[PDB]
Amino acid sequence: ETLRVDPTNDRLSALVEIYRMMRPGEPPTREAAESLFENLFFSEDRYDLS
Amino acid sequence: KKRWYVVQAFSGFEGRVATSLREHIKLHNMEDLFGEVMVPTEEVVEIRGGQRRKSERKFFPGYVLVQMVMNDASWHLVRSVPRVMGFIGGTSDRPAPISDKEVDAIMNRLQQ
Amino acid sequence: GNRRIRSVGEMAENQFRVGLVRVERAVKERLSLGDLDTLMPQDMINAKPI
RNA sequence: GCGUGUGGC
DNA sequence: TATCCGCTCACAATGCCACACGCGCTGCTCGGCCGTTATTCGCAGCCC
Repeated sequence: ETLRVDPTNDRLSALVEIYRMMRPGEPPTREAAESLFENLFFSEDRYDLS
Repeated sequence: KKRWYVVQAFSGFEGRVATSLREHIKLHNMEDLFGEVMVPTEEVVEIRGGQRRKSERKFFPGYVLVQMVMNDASWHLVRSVPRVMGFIGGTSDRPAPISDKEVDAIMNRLQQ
Repeated sequence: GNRRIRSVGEMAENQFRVGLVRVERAVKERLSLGDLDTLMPQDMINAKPI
């Protein structure tokens, strides 16, 4: 059900969709979407799990 | 075309915005994509006191704007720098520049 | 067991990091244009805001 | 003028 | 195209009383003023 309710089924549109979910619009063409998605959780600068 | 796109930054620090943007463009050696940051915003008018002629020569509504060609990556570069309070222009995130009449008008203003 | 205690040292280190991230932004925007044989590493940082 | 901290009915 | 159904936002959180402290510096940016209006002293009505 979680997959069937997902309107996007590829990796590219998923990135821009999650960026639009995070940032107030301003969708990037594989430039800021992937970078922000990797910086918000997978970056040691803005993520400091002790 | 090397369009004259308009943007508004943090007021008061607008000279600091100009130099920060200039240094950022000069670091990424992207001179073939971007231009100036409206250095002509220096109206030499002043309050000329007696025996002390210290003149800052700064009088303009601000609005540091950069001559640039519209690109998504370039937009992300110019927003990654600080002082991006408002990227004005009627749009979602991709605006349009202003015609050459206002360019001639601001050139006249610089001439004065 | 799901509730962790943080004493004076942890909060002090957190505030020190909150200051240090700004100090790092400052020294990075200063070193972004600082070239060789210009200054000694004493004026790059700001002791008063930390 | 407010905010913050603390205490009491 | 109507009928509810689901997502989103405004709004509330006693009442009081007592004590204490705390409210940053520097680089752009904007407006704009006469020695005839405002300061100060000489003179006289009125109460003690």
